[PDB]
Amino acid sequence: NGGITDMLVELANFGAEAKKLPEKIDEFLATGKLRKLEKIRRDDTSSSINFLTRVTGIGPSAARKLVDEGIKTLEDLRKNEDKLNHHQRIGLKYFEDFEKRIPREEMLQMQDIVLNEVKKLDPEYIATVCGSFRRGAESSGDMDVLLTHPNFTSESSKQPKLLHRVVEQLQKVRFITDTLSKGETKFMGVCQLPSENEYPHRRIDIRLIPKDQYYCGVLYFTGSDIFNKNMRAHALEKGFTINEYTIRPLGVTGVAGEPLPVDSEQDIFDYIQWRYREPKDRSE
Ligand SMILES: Nc1ncnc2c1ncn2[C@H]1C[C@H](O)[C@@H](COP(=O)(O)OP(=O)(O)OP(=O)(O)O)O1
Repeated sequence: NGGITDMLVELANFGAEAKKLPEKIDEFLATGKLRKLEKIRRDDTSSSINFLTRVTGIGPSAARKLVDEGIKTLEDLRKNEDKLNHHQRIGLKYFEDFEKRIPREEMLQMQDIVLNEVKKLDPEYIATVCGSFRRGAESSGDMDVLLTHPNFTSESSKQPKLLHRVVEQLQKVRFITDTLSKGETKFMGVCQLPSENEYPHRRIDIRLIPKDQYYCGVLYFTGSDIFNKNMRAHALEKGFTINEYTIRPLGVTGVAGEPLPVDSEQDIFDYIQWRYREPKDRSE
């Protein structure tokens, strides 16, 4: 029966009473589940792994041994402080708040303060929060401001202090509450707007780019993927390759190139002829 064909599909996942012995019931159709397999229970230990990654900083290597450190839960780690760095220390301490998307109300808010801070700093800067909020969206998960200055480019490749100047600052103001890393061309960290009678902290990463590699790197973080995936294409279609870093005329056999200069966003869109496909509509 259709009836006996189903418990069937359930076992494999997991003469008549002979191929049988070759246990079962309506017990398969019913479901044991995770418990039924309890292999599956060891499989859920894979729920350790990915859950464990959920914690900040910890990447492939990290959790695996950590969990391996007999460990697997919120609280394992909570005890297991010693077992990680300043990074991951945080993305635990916060992590929870970490799984709660912001409100573009606040965005604009920091959106302000950020660019508001820089502006206090110098005029030659230019910053821009990008990623999602840009696209219009009601909900991000990480701030992401992109900076640059004329006194800097892909040629100098040496000006940490620059990017450094503002990080210091955003902290000054008590905004950037903590800090994951730091390494000249990149900052990633934890902010938080201001009070008076408290909001959760949000992941930000300040980047910087030569005032040249700027733009391309710009289009790229506004994504999406697919979006930046549908585009790499067409340009290539029309024979052009692009990357996080830049626009390049192709080649005879694939390998070939050279960076065209790049004033604004729309200049590339010019390159592979397409319409200035505004952010909002930048989904695919
Ligand atoms: N820790 C992470 N590891 C890998 N990919 C991540 C991680 N966090 C986010 N992503 C990727 C996959 C998510 O679907 C996407 C969204 O990240 P998020 O920081 O939230 O950006 P975003 O919220 O503005 O967009 P969305 O979340 O929609 O994808 O980014």
